[PDB]
Amino acid sequence: MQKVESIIIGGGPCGLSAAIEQKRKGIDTLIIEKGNVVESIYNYPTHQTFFSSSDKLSIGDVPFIVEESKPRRNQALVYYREVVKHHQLKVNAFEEVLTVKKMNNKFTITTTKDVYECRFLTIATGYYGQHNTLEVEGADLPKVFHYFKEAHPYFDQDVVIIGGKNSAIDAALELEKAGANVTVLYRGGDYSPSIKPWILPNFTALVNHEKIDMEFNANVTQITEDTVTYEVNGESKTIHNDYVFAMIGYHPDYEFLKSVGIQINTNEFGTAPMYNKETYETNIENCYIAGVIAAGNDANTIFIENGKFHGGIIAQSMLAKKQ
Amino acid sequence: MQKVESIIIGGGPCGLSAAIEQKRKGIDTLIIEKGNVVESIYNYPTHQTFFSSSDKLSIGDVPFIVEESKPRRNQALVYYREVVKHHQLKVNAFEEVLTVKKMNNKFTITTTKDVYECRFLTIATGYYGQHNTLEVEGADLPKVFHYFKEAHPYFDQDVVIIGGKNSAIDAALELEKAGANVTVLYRGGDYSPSIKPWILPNFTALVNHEKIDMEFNANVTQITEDTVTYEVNGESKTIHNDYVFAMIGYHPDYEFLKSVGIQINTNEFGTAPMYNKETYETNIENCYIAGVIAAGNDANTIFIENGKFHGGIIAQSMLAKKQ
Amino acid sequence: MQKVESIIIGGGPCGLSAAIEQKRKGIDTLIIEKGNVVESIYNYPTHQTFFSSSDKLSIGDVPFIVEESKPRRNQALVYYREVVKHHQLKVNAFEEVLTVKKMNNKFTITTTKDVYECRFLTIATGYYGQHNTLEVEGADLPKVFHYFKEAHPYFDQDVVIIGGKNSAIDAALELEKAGANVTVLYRGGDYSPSIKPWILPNFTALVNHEKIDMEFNANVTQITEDTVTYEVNGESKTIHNDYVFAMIGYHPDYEFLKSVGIQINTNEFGTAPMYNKETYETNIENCYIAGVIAAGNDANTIFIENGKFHGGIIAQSMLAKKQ
Amino acid sequence: MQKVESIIIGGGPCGLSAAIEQKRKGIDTLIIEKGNVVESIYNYPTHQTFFSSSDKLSIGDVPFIVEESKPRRNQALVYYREVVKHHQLKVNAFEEVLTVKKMNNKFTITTTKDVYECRFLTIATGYYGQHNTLEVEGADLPKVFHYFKEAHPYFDQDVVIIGGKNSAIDAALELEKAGANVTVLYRGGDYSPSIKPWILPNFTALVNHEKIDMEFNANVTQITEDTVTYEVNGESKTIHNDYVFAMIGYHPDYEFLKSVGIQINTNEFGTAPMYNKETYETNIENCYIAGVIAAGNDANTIFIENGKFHGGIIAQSMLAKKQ
Ligand SMILES: Cc1cc2nc3c(=O)[nH]c(=O)nc-3n(C[C@H](O)[C@H](O)[C@H](O)COP(=O)(O)OP(=O)(O)OC[C@H]3O[C@@H](n4cnc5c(N)ncnc54)[C@H](O)[C@@H]3O)c2cc1C
Ligand SMILES: Cc1cc2nc3c(=O)[nH]c(=O)nc-3n(C[C@H](O)[C@H](O)[C@H](O)COP(=O)(O)OP(=O)(O)OC[C@H]3O[C@@H](n4cnc5c(N)ncnc54)[C@H](O)[C@@H]3O)c2cc1C
Ligand SMILES: Cc1cc2nc3c(=O)[nH]c(=O)nc-3n(C[C@H](O)[C@H](O)[C@H](O)COP(=O)(O)OP(=O)(O)OC[C@H]3O[C@@H](n4cnc5c(N)ncnc54)[C@H](O)[C@@H]3O)c2cc1C
Ligand SMILES: Cc1cc2nc3c(=O)[nH]c(=O)nc-3n(C[C@H](O)[C@H](O)[C@H](O)COP(=O)(O)OP(=O)(O)OC[C@H]3O[C@@H](n4cnc5c(N)ncnc54)[C@H](O)[C@@H]3O)c2cc1C
Ligand SMILES: NC(=O)c1ccc[n+]([C@@H]2O[C@H](COP(=O)([O-])OP(=O)(O)OC[C@H]3O[C@@H](n4cnc5c(N)ncnc54)[C@H](OP(=O)(O)O)[C@@H]3O)[C@@H](O)[C@H]2O)c1
Ligand SMILES: NC(=O)c1ccc[n+]([C@@H]2O[C@H](COP(=O)([O-])OP(=O)(O)OC[C@H]3O[C@@H](n4cnc5c(N)ncnc54)[C@H](OP(=O)(O)O)[C@@H]3O)[C@@H](O)[C@H]2O)c1
Repeated sequence: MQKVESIIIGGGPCGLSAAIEQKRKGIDTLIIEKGNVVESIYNYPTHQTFFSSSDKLSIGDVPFIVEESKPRRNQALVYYREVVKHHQLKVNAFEEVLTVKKMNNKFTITTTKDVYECRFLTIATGYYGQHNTLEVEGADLPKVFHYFKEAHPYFDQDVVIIGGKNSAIDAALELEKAGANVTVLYRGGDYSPSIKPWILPNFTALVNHEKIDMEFNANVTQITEDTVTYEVNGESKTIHNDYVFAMIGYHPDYEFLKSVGIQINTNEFGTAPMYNKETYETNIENCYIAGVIAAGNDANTIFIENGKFHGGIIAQSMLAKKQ
Repeated sequence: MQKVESIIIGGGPCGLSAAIEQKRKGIDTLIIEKGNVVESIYNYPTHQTFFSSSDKLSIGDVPFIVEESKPRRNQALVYYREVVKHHQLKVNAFEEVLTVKKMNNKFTITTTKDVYECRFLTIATGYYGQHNTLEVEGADLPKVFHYFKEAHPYFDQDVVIIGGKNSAIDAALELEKAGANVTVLYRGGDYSPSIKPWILPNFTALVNHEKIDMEFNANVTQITEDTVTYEVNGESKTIHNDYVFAMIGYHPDYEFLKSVGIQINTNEFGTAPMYNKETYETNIENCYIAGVIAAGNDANTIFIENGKFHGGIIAQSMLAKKQ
Repeated sequence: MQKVESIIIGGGPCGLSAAIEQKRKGIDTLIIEKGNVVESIYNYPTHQTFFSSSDKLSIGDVPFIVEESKPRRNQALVYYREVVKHHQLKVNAFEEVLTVKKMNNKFTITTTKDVYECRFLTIATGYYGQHNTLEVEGADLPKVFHYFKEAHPYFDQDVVIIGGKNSAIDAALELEKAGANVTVLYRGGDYSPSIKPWILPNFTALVNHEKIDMEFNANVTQITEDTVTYEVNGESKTIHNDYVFAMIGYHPDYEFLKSVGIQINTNEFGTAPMYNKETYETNIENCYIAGVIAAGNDANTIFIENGKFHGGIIAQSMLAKKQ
Repeated sequence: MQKVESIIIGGGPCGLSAAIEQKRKGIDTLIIEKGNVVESIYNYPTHQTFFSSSDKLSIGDVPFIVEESKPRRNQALVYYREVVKHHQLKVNAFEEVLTVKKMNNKFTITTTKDVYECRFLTIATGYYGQHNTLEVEGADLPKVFHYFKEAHPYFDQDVVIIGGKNSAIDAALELEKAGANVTVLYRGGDYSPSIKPWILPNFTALVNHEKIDMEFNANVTQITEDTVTYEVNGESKTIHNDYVFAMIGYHPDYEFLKSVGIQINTNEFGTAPMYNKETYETNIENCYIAGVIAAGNDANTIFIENGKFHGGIIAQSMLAKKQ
C-alpha cells in the first residue's frame, strides 16, 4: 500500500494550511482530496465575491494580492493553486476517503483508489458536502436546489428562495439581475445580522422598489411542480413557482466522524466533534481536525481567516509527540 | 391544444433573430426552448471571449455595446436577455420539441409539456448539443469530455486535447494557465487556418517554451483510464493521461431533422439539410431552418454574424405566403 | 457668423438629453461643449463606480446595459458616445462659451472659436467644473487638490482629506488601499447621511481597525508645505502632511448665469436660478436650463436620473413657442 | 548632509530589484524616485495591458499572481507597492536627482529636497521620461502629445499618430474604439517587427475595413494649428487634424549619465553607457547602472524580464568591494 508520516483529508483552505505548517516542521504530508484543491471555492457561484479582503484569506506566507478590495471566486482559485505550487504540496486529487481505522498507533485509510497507513491524521473535510434537509412536502422534487451557481437560466422564471443568510441575499440579487421573479421566504422576523452590512443595502433598495418580494415569518408548507405554498403568521398563501433554492445551510458529515471513533459533544457552540481547544486533537489519539469542521453548524463561528490558524496549532502538537 | 401562427424551435441568437423579424412582419410567433434563451452561449466555457466584435452579435435593433473590444460570455447573456425584454418575445423555456408531424396545412408539435398547432415552423436548433463521435477504443470512459467548461479542477492533472481548431487551442491555453500538463494531439500537418490569428501566437509561444506538448500528424488509437496511446507517422507512443478533452466539433441533430421529413443533401459544401438558398425553406412546405444548422458539417460557414440574417430572409418568404 | 435654431451649452448627460428630445420635436440644435461630451464623467476618479443602476443613467432610446449591478466610469463613457453616434447630434467640442447677450428675440453667443446667433438657448453646464473655495491659509499650495484621480502616487505619503461626503469617503478608501496614511477631517459631528449605505461600512471598518484616521468636528486652519493644522472643538493639532484633498463640494458657475441676466435666489434649502418649474424657462425669455444647474431651491438633489427628464419638458415649451 | 552606503536613482522595477538584491547582501540602500515607485508604469495609458506573462514581471521573491493571461497596468501598480512593503525598502519619493559628483570614497547627490553622500551609486533612470524629439514645424504646439493616456476625449476628432511601434499601434486601437478618425503615419516600408504578433491582427483588420487610415513611407513635414502635412516618397498631402500623437519612441537621459562622468558610445543597435558586462559597473568606480538604460550596444533588448537581474549581479560586485 502506501506509508506516509501524516495524511490530511481535504484540500480546502484549512486543509492546505494544515499541510504547509506540518511541512514547515519537517512532517511529510499527503493531502487526499475528493475533488481538486479548494473544491469548495470552486463550487461557489460563478460570480461570487468574497467578504474578507484577500490578505485575510492568504495562507503560508504567499501573499494574496488583488486590485479590488474584495477578491472574486476565480482569483482565489488562481491564488490557492500557486500556494500548492509554491509549497510543493503532495496532493492526491479525485480520490475520496471512505474509511479510517486506527491500528496499533497507526491509521488505515481506505479511499476510492488505494489504501494508506499513517501516524498522524488530520480531517479537514469542512461542511459543504452535506446540505440541511428541507422537510416540507415536495422538498425532493428536482426543481429544488440546495446550491446556487448562475442565475441566467432562470430568466423570466418564478423562483423562490428559502432562507435568510448571505446565500439567500446573494442569490436573490443575482437572480433579479437576470430577470427572474424572485420571492424570498424567510422564517425570521427581521434580516439576519450575519448578512454583511455592505450587501443588505443593495438588496433592501430592490425590495422597496417592488422588484423582489421579501416575506418575513414565512415558513414553506408545500412544494408542487408548479406552486409553492407558505404560511405567514398563520395565513397560508399559494403562489405560482417554477424553481426553489433552499439556501438553508450545511452541516459536517457526522456519520464519517463517528465511524472513526470521534464523539459528538453539544457544548457552547452546539454539536461539535470533541477536540482539545489548545491543540485540536480529538478523542482518538493522533487524530486532529482543522477548519470549519471544528465549529459544526453555526456557519459564522469559524471561516477561512480563523480556520487557517489551526494548522500551525496542529503542527506544534504533532511535533511535540516526536519525543 | 395550443394554436399559434408560427413556432421557432431554438432560442439561440439565430432563433431569436428569426422571431424578431417574423414579429416585425406581423406574424405571431412562439419560441420553444429546451433550455433557456441562448443556452449555447450559456454553455460556453466560463471565461470565453467571443471572436466577433460585439456590433456583429447584435440582433433586432438592440445595440450590443461593451467597453472591451470583443465581449465575454456573460455580457452576451445579459445582452440577449435584454433583446427578449425589448422585443416582447414569447419564449416557452424548458420545453423540448420531441415530434413534428404535418397534417393538412398545419404542423402538430409535441413537446415535453404540451401540443401545439401552427402554420409555419422554423427549426433553429443549431449543432452544439450533438458532438462528433470519437471512434477510438476508450471514447466512452468518463475521463473523455466533449465540452470544455473551466480549467481549475484539472490543476496538476495530465491532460490530452484531441482536435485542432479554436476549441482545442482555447481549452489548451486555459488548462495550461490552471497548471495542468497539457498535450495536444492534432491529426493535421500544420496549425488549422481557422484558429483566429490573434490567439495562435499565445499558443505557439507557450509551445515553443516547452509549456504545452503539440503533436502533429497524430491520431489517437486507444484511451485507458490512465493512459492514451496515439500514432505519429506510424510510430506508436503511450503517455500517462488523466483526462481527455475531445474537441472534435459538433453536428446537427439529424435524427430529429429526418423525423420531421427533411432531406439530407450531399453537397460539395459539407452535407447539409435541404433548403432553398434564397428563402431557407425545406422540402416540407412552410418549414424553415435558420442558424448554423443550415451549414451542416463545417462550422466555418455560419456563425452568429451572418446566421443572424436568415431571420430577415425567412420573414419575407412567410409574408409572401401571407398571413 | 453661424445661425442655429437652438443652442445647448453643455454636453453632459442632461445637455445631451435636451438635444435628443428637442430633435425628436424636429428642432435643430447644436451642442457647444468646453471639452468633449460627458467631460464630467471623464474627470471622475479613474476607478469610480456609479451609485445608480445603469438603466437610470440611460438617455434617449439607447439602452445602457452592463453585466455588473452598477456601471463603472469607462462604461458610461463608452455608452454616452454611442448615444451621440445613434442620435446623430451636432457637437462642437473644445469650445467654451464665454459671452451671451440678448438683442431682439435672438441670442448672440461668443465662444473661443466662433460667434453664434440662436432663437432657443439651453445652459446645461452642471456644477462639477467649479470647486468650492477652501478658505484656509495655504489653500493655494500646489499640494492642495480639489479633484481625486488615482491613489497610486500617494503610496506611503501622508494625506489629508477635507470633507465628509461621498467624494471624501471614496477617495479615502482608494488612498488607503494604495498605502497612504489617510486622515479625514470633517467639520460635522457624525457621518453625513448622504454617504451611500453600502459604502459607509467599508470605511467604518477601516477606521475601527486604525487603518484610516477619522476626525469629526474638525476645521482646518492652516496648510504649509509640510504640515496641516486643524482644530477639534477648539483644541489645535498639527500633523506632518504631504498632500491635501479638499473634497468640499462644487457649485454651478453662477457668475456665468448672472452675466446673461438670470437671477439667483438663495432661499432656505439652497441657492438656484429662477425657472418656471413647469417649463424650466428662466427669467430671460427663451432661455432654459437643464441638469444639476437647476438644483437649489427644492429640498431635493438632482442627479442624472431625474435631471435628464428636463430635456423633455424643455422641448414642449420650445415646441409651444413654435418658430 | 545625509549619509547612506548605497543610493539607487529610479524606483521602477529594475531599481526596486536592485534594492532588494543589495539588501539581501547587507548593503544599506535608499531609493530616490522623482515620482513615486514605478512611475513609468503609472504613466502608461490607463488601460494598457502588459505583453509579459506576470511571472516574468516578478522581482525579489514576491509572486505576481493574476487570474488573466497578461496583467493590466493597475495590477502592476498594486503588485510593486506590495514588493516595497514586503521587503521594507526606503523610498524617498517626489525628489528628483539633479546632480552627482565624485569626491573621495564618496558621491555627492543633489536632489530637489536634500543632499546625500554615498559609497555606491546605481542609476536606474529608464527611458520613459525623455521622449525622442519630433523636429518638425509645429512639434511644440499644445495639440502635440508624446504620451497617450485615454482616448475618449478624442471622440470624433481628427487624430494623427506618428510612429510605427506598439505605442502607435496600441494608441490607434484605443483611439479607434473611442470614435476618433485616426491616421497613422509611419516613415517605414512595412509593419515594424516589434509589434506583438497577437496585437497586429487587430490593427490590420481595422485597416482593411477602412476604419483606420494607415500610410507607409510617410514623413511628417508640418503641423499647423489645424492641419498636418506629410510626404510619402516625396508626394505632399495635407489633411485636417485636431491632435497629434508623436509615438516616436523614447531614450535614456544621456546628459545626466554624462554629467556624472560615465562615457556613452554609440554603435549599431544604438547608444549605451560604457560598463562591464559581468558587473554592470560603469567607467566611474562604484557607479553602476540597472534596467533598460543598459540597453543600446549589446544587440539585445532589455525589458523588466531580463533587466531585473542586474540587481543580483550588481550586488555581487558591490559585496566583493567589501567594506
Ligand atoms: C458563497 C460563499 C462565500 C464565502 N466567502 C467566504 C469569505 O469571504 N471568507 C471566508 O473566510 N469564508 C468564506 N466562505 C466560507 C469558506 O468556504 C469556508 O470557511 C472554508 O471553505 C472552510 O475551510 P475548510 O478547508 O474547512 O472547508 P472546505 O473548503 O470545504 O474543505 C473541505 C474539502 O475537503 C474535501 N473533502 C470532503 N470530504 C472528503 C472526503 N471524504 N475525502 C476527501 N476529501 C474530502 C472537499 O471536497 C473540500 O474540498 C464562503 C462560503 C460560501 C459558500
Ligand atoms: C466556445 C464557442 C465560442 C463561439 N464564439 C463565437 C463568436 O465569437 N461568434 C460567432 O458568431 N459564433 C460563435 N460561436 C458559435 C455560436 O454558438 C453559433 O454561431 C450560434 O450559437 C448558433 O446559433 P443558433 O441559434 O443557430 O444555434 P444555437 O445557438 O445552438 O441555438 C439552438 C438552441 O436550440 C435549442 N434546442 C435544440 N434542440 C431543441 C429542441 N428539440 N427543442 C427545443 N429547443 C431545442 C438549444 O438548447 C439551443 O438553445 C461560438 C461557439 C462556441 C462553442
Ligand atoms: C464622483 C462622482 C460620481 C457621481 N456618480 C453619480 C451616479 O452614480 N449617479 C448620478 O446620477 N450622478 C452621479 N454624479 C453626479 C453627476 O455628475 C451629475 O448629476 C451630472 O453630471 C449632471 O450632468 P449635467 O448634464 O447637468 O452636467 P455635467 O455632467 O456637469 O456636464 C456639463 C458639461 O458642460 C460643460 N461646460 C460647463 N460650463 C461650460 C461653458 N461655459 N461652456 C461650455 N461648456 C461648458 C462641462 O465641461 C461639462 O462637460 C456623480 C458625480 C461625481 C463627481
Ligand atoms: C505602453 C508600454 C507598455 C510596456 N509593456 C511592457 C511589458 O509588457 N513588459 C516589459 O517588460 N516592459 C514593458 N514596457 C517597458 C517597461 O516600462 C520598461 O521595461 C521598464 O520601465 C524598465 O524599468 P526601469 O527599471 O528601467 O526603470 P523605469 O521604469 O524606466 O523608470 C525608472 C524611474 O526613475 C525615475 N527617475 C527618472 N529620472 C530621475 C531622476 N533624475 N531622479 C530620480 N528618479 C528619476 C523615473 O521617474 C522612473 O520611475 C512597456 C512600456 C510602455 C511604454
Ligand atoms: N467571511 C465569512 O465568514 C463568510 C462569508 C460569506 C458567507 N459566510 C457564511 O455563509 C452563510 C450563507 O448562508 P447559509 O447558506 O450558510 O445558511 P445558514 O447559515 O444555514 O442559514 C440559512 C437561513 O435559513 C433558515 N433556515 C434554516 N433551516 C431552515 C428550514 N428547515 N426551514 C426554513 N428555514 C430554514 C435560517 O434561519 P435562522 O436565521 O433562524 O437560523 C437561516 O437564516 C452566511 O450566513 C455566512 O455565515 C461567511
Ligand atoms: N475562438 C473561440 O472562442 C471559439 C472557440 C471554440 C469554438 N469556436 C467556434 O465554434 C464552432 C465549433 O468549435 P470547434 O473548434 O470545437 O469545432 P471545429 O471547428 O469543427 O473543430 C474540430 C477540430 O477537431 C478535428 N476533428 C474533427 N473531427 C474529428 C474526428 N472525428 N476525430 C478526430 N479529430 C477530429 C478537426 O480537424 P480538421 O481541422 O482536420 O477538420 C478540427 O481541428 C466553430 O464555429 C468555431 O470557430 C470559437
